[PDB]
Amino acid sequence: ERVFQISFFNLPTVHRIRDIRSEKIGSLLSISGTVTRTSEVRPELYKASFTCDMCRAIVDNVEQSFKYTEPTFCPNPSCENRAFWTLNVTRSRFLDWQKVRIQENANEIPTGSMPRTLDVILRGDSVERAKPGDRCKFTGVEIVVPDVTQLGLPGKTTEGLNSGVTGLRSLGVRDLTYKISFLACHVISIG
Amino acid sequence: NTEIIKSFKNFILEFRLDSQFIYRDQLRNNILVKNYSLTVNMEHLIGYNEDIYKKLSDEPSDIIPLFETAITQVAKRISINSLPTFQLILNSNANQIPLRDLDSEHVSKIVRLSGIIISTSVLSSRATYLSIMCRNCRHTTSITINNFNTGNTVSLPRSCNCGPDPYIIIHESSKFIDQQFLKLQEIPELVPVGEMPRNLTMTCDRYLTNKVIPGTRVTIVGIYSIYNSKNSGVAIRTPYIKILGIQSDVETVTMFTEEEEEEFLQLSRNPKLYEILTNSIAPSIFGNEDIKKAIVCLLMGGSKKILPDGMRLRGDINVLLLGDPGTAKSQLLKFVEKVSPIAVYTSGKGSSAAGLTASVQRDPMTREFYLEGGAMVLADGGVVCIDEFDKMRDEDRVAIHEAMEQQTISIAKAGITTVLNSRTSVLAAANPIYGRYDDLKSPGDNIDFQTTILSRFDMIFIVKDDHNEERDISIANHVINIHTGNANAMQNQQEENGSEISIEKMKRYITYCRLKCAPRLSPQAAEKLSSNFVTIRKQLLINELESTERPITIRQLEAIIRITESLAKLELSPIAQERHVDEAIRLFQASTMDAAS
Amino acid sequence: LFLLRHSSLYDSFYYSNYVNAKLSLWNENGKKRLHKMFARMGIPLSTAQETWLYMDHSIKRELGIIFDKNLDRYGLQDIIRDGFVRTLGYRGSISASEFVEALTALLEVGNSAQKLTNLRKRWVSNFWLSWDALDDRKVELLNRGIQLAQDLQRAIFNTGVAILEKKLIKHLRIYRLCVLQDGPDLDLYRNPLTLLRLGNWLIECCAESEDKQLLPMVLASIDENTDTYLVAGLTPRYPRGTKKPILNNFSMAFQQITAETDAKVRIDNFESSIIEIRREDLSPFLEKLTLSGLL
Amino acid sequence: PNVSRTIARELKSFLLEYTDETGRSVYGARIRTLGEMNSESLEVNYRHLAESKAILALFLAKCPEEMLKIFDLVAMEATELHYPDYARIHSEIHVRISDFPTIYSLRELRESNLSSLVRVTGVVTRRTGVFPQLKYVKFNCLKCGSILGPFFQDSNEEIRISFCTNCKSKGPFRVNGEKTVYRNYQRVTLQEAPGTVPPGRLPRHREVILLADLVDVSKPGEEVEVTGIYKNNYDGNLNAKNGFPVFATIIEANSIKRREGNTANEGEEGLDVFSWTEEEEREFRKISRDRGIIDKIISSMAPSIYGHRDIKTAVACSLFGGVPKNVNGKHSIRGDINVLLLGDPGTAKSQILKYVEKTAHRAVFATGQGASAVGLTASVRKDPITKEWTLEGGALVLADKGVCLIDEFDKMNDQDRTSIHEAMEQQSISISKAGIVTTLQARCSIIAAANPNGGRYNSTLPLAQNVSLTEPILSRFDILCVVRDLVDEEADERLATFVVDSHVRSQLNARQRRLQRQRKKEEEISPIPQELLMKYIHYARTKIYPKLHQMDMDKVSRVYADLRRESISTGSFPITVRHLESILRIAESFAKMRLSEFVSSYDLDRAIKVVVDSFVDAQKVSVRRQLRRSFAIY
Amino acid sequence: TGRGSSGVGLTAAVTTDRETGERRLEAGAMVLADRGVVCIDEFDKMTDVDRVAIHEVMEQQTVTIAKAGIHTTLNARCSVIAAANPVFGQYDVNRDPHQNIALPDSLL
Amino acid sequence: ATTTLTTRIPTPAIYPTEDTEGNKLTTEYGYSTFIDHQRITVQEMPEMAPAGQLPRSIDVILDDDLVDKTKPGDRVNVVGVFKSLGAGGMNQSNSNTLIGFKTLILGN
Ligand SMILES: Nc1ncnc2c1ncn2[C@@H]1O[C@H](COP(=O)(O)OP(=O)(O)OP(=O)(O)O)[C@@H](O)[C@H]1O
Ligand SMILES: Nc1ncnc2c1ncn2[C@@H]1O[C@H](COP(=O)(O)OP(=O)(O)OP(=O)(O)O)[C@@H](O)[C@H]1O
Repeated sequence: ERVFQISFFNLPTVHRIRDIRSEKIGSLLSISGTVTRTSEVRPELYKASFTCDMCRAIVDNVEQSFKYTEPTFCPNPSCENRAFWTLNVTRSRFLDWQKVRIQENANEIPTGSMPRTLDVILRGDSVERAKPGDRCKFTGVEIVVPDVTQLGLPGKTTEGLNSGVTGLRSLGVRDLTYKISFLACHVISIG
Repeated sequence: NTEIIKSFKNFILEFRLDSQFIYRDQLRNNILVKNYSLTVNMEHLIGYNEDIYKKLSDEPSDIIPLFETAITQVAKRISINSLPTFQLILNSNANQIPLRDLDSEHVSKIVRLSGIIISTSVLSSRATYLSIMCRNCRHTTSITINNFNTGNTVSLPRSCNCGPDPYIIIHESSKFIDQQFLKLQEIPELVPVGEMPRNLTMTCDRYLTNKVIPGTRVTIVGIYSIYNSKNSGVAIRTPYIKILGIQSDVETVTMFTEEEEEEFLQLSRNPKLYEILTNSIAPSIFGNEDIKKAIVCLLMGGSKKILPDGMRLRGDINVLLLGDPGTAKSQLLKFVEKVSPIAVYTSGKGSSAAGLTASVQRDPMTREFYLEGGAMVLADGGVVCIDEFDKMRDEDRVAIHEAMEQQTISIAKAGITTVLNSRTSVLAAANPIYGRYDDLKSPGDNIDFQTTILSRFDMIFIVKDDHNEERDISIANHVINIHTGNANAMQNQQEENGSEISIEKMKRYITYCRLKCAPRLSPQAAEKLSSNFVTIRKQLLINELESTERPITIRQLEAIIRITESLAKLELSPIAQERHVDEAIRLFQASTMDAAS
Repeated sequence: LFLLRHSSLYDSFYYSNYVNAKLSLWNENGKKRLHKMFARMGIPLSTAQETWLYMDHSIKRELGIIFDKNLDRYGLQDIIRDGFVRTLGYRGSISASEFVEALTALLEVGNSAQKLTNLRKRWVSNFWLSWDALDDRKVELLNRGIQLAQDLQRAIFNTGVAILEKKLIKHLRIYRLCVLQDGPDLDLYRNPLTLLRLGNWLIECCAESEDKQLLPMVLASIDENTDTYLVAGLTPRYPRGTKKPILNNFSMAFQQITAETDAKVRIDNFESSIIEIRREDLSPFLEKLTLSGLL
Repeated sequence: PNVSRTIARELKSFLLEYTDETGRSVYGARIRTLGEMNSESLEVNYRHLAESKAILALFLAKCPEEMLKIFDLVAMEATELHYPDYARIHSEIHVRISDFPTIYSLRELRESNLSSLVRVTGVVTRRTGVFPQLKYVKFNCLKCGSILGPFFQDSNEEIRISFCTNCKSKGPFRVNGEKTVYRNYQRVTLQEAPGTVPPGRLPRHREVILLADLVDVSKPGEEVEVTGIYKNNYDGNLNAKNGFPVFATIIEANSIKRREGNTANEGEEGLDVFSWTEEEEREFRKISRDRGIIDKIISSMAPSIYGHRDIKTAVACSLFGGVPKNVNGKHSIRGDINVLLLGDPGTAKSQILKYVEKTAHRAVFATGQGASAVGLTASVRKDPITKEWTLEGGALVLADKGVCLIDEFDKMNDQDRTSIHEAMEQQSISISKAGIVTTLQARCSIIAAANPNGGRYNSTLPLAQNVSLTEPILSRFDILCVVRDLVDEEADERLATFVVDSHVRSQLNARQRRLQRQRKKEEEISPIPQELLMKYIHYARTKIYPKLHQMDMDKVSRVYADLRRESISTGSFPITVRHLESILRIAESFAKMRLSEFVSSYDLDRAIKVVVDSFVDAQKVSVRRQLRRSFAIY
Repeated sequence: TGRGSSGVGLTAAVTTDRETGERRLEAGAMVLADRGVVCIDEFDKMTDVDRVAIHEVMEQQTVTIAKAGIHTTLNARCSVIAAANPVFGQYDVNRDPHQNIALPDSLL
Repeated sequence: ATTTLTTRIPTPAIYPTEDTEGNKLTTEYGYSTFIDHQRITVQEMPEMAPAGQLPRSIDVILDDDLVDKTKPGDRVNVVGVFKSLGAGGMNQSNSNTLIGFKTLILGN
């Protein structure tokens, strides 16, 4: 019945969105800005107990990562593994979130130079607390995100030129690209 | 199983009522002139056919054509090979659950609908007899696909000793049937609370297709089976009707029986038709004798000349009714709608007058621009009815100028430019500038600027408000008899059966009398109207010198000749006479004076 | 419950309430109470040519196994009857219960002193088209009376429910008097064969217990000039328990009033249970009748 | 397990053995009556909602649906002893749940809320139609038996497997075609209705999957509220956003009620209960056979307005109405009665129109600006990419028996007035702009609250000088109720003492005791309060049809026509064939409230002495002479 | 028939993808008018957007268009025949004979 | 589907390589023969079709001998064979409500 989180706040230095490249991976960097175009409230998973119905589907598996639709590690008996999964709704706690876009403040914009932006996932009790339309600060953990090219119906720029190196994993040959995004933990709105 | 077959080949060669031997006496009559079709009749078919339908209700979708294989085997008995298969047409009538009980107990049972058909698609083809080749092993077979569960009743297998799916569809020895996907619409009267109507889809067979035009009352009887298109949640399918037989009402292409026309000729010799209709057309209208005669001539019309040159005359008349509120110009117009063969009713606000005649839009398949919609193309041969000719100034006048007077439109939108035919007949009922002031001032102020529409219509009534103390009290005596008591519904039913004509008899003889005779006026009348006009123009000519302007021009003079041709369609005489034509001007001479006062 | 094998378990709903008019109501409880026993099956359009023709034998059995357990408990024995039937080989089964019903209505409709002649020439003529109804040669005229009959009851019940709710039946002392002064559709009361049926419906509204004053009524109606007023009397009825000799008392009194003054009274109609009266004579009619106790 | 078998036994007695409120067997009444219509519905009474909830709330939120599946099979055997043989007739019942204590809306849905009972509102946007659902999957093997029984399929999850209990091979499970019953399935997507919402922002979207006997109850455009559960079934495939550990919500509904109004209640008017059987119907007869009712009722309608009589009488007549009566193959007859209020800026004309909106069953309140000519009646909303030009209604086709407003939108007067005076004249109007040529049905009622340019007596000159409307659109109405006051001492206190006392009108026993306080506070003079008064109106409009006589009708023909003569020889605006059709109609509206189907003599003179004075008093200075005329009419 | 949708002398870039990879400037109304005659009605009962098109095709024999594709000068030899009506009834004699329709004098 | 009559086994191929030898295949294109292919839709002569419908249409595949002969707007009169092609009902599975019998005219 107990689920927690870690909420730091009030680091000294506050940056802008144009200063986030190299040292900022796995760091903690407070970021200002203004917010526009929220979205709705859907649930996430972080842990399941799905398993195949081969003999017994009561294996609480691990690793609910960004492609988590395959619990296939350490089956219970000597049975058939990775043959199925049944994501029950009855035993795995969820946590609720929303995806929002931010934007740079008006007292810093050098010229009218198509002011760039990025996106951010907020996942704890931070839900529905960023009212859209205020000068807002954030927690700071930076994160990269892929697309694993799941079993769905699909699998200008030279994008993914980096990703041509990312070929030849043990699953199928493709190009897994990347994009810098943001995970938060704690909001504030001074203003 | 089989053997059902033996229960019916030993059943339709002997069913009869008392010594008429009917089904051989019509199948013999139906193999001769090529139709290849049946019907069924009454109760014992029902009496033991339920005892067959208690083994046919389980699947009336595969053993309905187990009837069909039988009657071919009785057909060759009446021949002695070119023999097609047949089709079935049914009949049943108890009531009409309109569109309510449609998923629970009505999958694959016999249903009866009442609807208004609106939209026809172009024809297509599916096969019924094929020939099949294995590829590298060259087997030859033939499969027949008769009735359906839309496509894929059975498939083609893998067995020929050649490779997998080696089968191909030649086109050398094949037959074909056509389907429709015409759309059905609910009759807009049966379920009012606050809702909007819905719609279904259906197909048919060739010897019952192309039997409906859009804009009619219809009834239909058939199955409620289910297909599944893969172009939305769980695996859900859609509904459609497989129809069997349209025992419709009339077409509302001039073939019918003979006893209908026997009474018509027996009525048309009694020369009281012109006065007896004016009482019998509108059983709910106090008098209004000048207006009432204008409607019966409007419904039938004149003719059409394609005379040996290039041009043509326009054989039609178009009336107007303008006057004070409370003079029954409105509710008279619903009355012409049911009695017409083809009628629409778009009477309000123009309804986007550019999109009255034509519409084009993008397409879900192939992204194309083709022609779909119109108010006029639906309404050919008949009569439209609109109103409010004061507060439409946008496009209503620029849309009817071409649509009238030549009746030949061509859309020049992004796709085609085609001159589609039109033979329409219009009707309108507007308001003047609040009525009384247009009858208490200078006689102008009717249309805001232009009179050019008014020259395009010939007949104009201008009603008014009197105060005659004896004609109102009769009217106040009239409408309480027709409101409650419904005693005149018992009175007019009592003078019906020997003297008057109901509504369903008027409709059927108008389409007969129009589509048979072709009048022409006599050259003795040529001296009559010529002597008439020269003082009519002079009566106008004496008025202009008194600084009185406005409108009469020569369309009306070629409109009176259509008016005198109209009652010649009524009497069905191939000439026109002088007691014919003197009563005709007596309608229009009356409407010349009110054009001045 | 009649004409079922010909048709309409729909318009049975009216004359099922006729049967509940034989019980304790005319509209109120039944328009709830009928909806235990009837809309159990929605009544179709195509297979209703087969279900209330054929597999209503599963349901006639079911009423046969409904009313056997409505027998020691309800005990209302106006429904089960032995009856008689005939067939033609084909063309449906037609019994004789409904068959007399078509002959009555088809005799009705199917068409100084100047109006009575053109009224009397009608009833002889429309009689004549019923006499030839006994061949096989009349088929598509046989159903004409059938579809005529199942509106005439709907016509006659339309006004019977009116004169109840008007509450103009007055038990004065002996009988009850009702004068239908004016309603709608007065034309269907010139020919007297409808009037005994209207009484036949009206004698059964008062066929409750009524353990005193079992006396039938006398009605009144007028359509034509000079107040012809084809007044008539009925018979009292028994709820299936004739022990007492109750034929009629009125014809004895009908000799009396006709013998008094001859001031425009008429007995020209054939059956003695119907006479005529003048408008100013019907009020001294009853005053002569409320004292002349001849039962 | 097996202890739930006792649970079904334990609740069954806990239901039917008790009836609250002095007995009279309430729960036994709901069951037998919705047997008699055969319509598959039950309820939960409010006062023993909570006592049926208290020992069952921990068995609500723990499992809301499997408790219901075992809740359903006891209701078969509940009625089976009462009505037998509900097996050959559709063999199926499922329960419903009444109102629930919960306020919240779409903004507040957490992970703690799921798999539980939820109540939420919104507006129904664009919907689909009705399809059949399989619901009983007969599975088909190829080699072994192709009949695996009609299954219990889920919602939109597409439950299947590879191989079980026949073999272990890849012979796929297929279909065949016999004895699989079908229910229906109608997916309405839902937008949040922009009422109780912190404004200036966007709507939010959800999904509703209806069930079998809950099809097409709502219409595309009203506001509703649902009492569903919160099932979150999806595989984890989504394509507007990328693939993620994310789940989507689906609200499977359990019941549905309509537009609610005046959300202030505590123990009543939360459900349209509307069941009038043993106690209510016995009562409704004896309230109808009294000799002063229509004098008492119209005094009892507007509770808080001390005004003159006739406006209450007409607005009593408007929502009662006559008959859309049938006719043969000829013209139909208007079955609606439409009134018009002329007033002064400062009397209470804006409130009686407000008050009737609650007391009617259905309504709409299109007022002021924005009333576009296409916007009231039907419009054609354009298609999305693979769609077609469909037909979406506006105001009137929703409001079958309601209210609009046209006072004086002076600029937009010429825009839409050519669309409402053909709703009465050409009654049942629809149109064909750029689409299909159909015609819907709308037997709507119009009231209006027009406003003269300045004061009420802007002139001694007549009504065509006073209002800016012209004649024909004005002539569709029945009566121009007009107000007036200059100076009156005793009449003013009769308002002034009246209005100040209204501002003085600012736990099972206590829930009852507040109600008697709520009952006494309306009962200062006890004018038959609104707890029962609206409830018999709804079947005073859907169960009784009046008819007429002949011998008393022709006495008013000269009373019409000689008044037609004096009004034509002396007239501002004329009466026509129109007005007399309203004369007989507002007569029979009164006798419709005697619940009696007949027309008397006591009403026609009452109906006349409403119209004639209310016509003549609007004329001029020359009105004192006409009052010497009308007592001859009386 | 002089119904004046944009298409009286142009293409409006209607290609219909011409089997996945072919874009065609489909001929509206000038491939029929070449070395022939046309006739159109109701000049004053038209919008503005046709009048700018009849300006170009009269001063110049050709139209040239680049809507979402190719500039192309295709040739045309046309000859219009006109039909319009005066505005204010029979007002021609009591006023100026000119401006009597008052459509732009670019065409007159 | 151009021989107009015989439904032969098709060759689902564009160009072969490496016949049964070790020689790299070369192709002579001057001695390879070609032909053209043009579809055109024909409306209805909108005077003799009676007034109950819009004009319908079908299509026709012709060959080189009378291409560029058909200006849009010509009273044409063609004659050819009536012909169906295409697999209706098997080339996809379950095939519900999809016609697979296209009307064609391979004419002269
Ligand atoms: N001459 C007449 N004979 C019989 N009935 C009439 C006549 N004139 C009007 N009525 C009656 O008027 C009733 C209602 O018509 P209504 O008042 O809608 O006319 P209206 O549409 O107002 O007239 P207008 O079209 O001039 O505005 C109808 O039931 C019709 O029977
Ligand atoms: N006779 C009355 N009894 C009780 N309250 C009244 C009375 N007359 C006016 N009021 C009060 O005056 C307030 C002002 O609203 P009012 O009814 O005057 O608007 P109105 O002038 O009718 O508006 P509109 O002119 O737009 O219809 C109302 O809230 C109402 O409570």
